[PDB]
Amino acid sequence: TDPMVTLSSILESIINDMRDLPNTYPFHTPVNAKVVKDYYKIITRPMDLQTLRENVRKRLYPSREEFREHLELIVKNSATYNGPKHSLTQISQSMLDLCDEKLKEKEDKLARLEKAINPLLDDDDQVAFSFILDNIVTQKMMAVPDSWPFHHPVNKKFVPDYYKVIVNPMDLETIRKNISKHKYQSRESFLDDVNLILANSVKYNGPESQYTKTAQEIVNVCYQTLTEYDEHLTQLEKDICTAKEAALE
Ligand SMILES: [C]SC1=NC(N2[C][C]O[C][C]2[C])=[C]C(C2([S+](=[N])(=[N])=O)[C][C]2)=N1
Repeated sequence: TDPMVTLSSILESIINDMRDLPNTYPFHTPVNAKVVKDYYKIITRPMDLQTLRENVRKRLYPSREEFREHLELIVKNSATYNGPKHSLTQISQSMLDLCDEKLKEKEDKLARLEKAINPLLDDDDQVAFSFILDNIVTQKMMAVPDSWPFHHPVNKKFVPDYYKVIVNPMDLETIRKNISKHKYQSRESFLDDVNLILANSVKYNGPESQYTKTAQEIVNVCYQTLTEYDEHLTQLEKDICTAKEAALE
């Protein structure tokens, strides 16, 4: 029994339940951008239930977190385009609320499937490594003064030309989401994403901008803290690499 198949059946059943909620039809299929002519000038990451379902069938979601992140895009896009209190946004929120109810009902079964799909989710050294990285982001990097421009993805509605300049965006919330998915097995991949924040600031704001000085401070405190914990992090990375190669069945 392939655990990815079992997981995908669970996620598909949640989509069926969400589709059945009242007034949800505007979210069943992609927005038609030839009718909503300014949609892509406002929205960067379109999402809908049909695309979500086809992604499940493409086996793109190895865990509930990747699934839920795409589902939350439906709400975020509606809040941006239609408005935070618009009925469409309330409707989209009702779908996300139902998903969270179903995920909580099945949390123990989902945990077992997710660890069967990716054993590193159960590895104590991966969990400890990710916990340290998350604390560096929240306690050190997000605490840099005036670091707010880098905390969250840029909303195209408020910075309309941002993604015409920046094609590979990165922000601290996205890094935190990656940590919670245990995307990082060593400092190298983590530092690639951290440095993308700075590189994008140099490109969009310029090398001498106050925004870039803040991004430089964020990168520097990251290096400084990784150095302080270097002995511990090195042992974690070694033990993660051993566990990752033991997952060769
Ligand atoms: C001027 S408003 C703004 N500027 C931002 N940055 C990004 C870094 O370069 C400078 C400037 C373009 C970022 C944000 C976000 S937000 N969701 N509103 O759009 C909080 C994330 N707002």
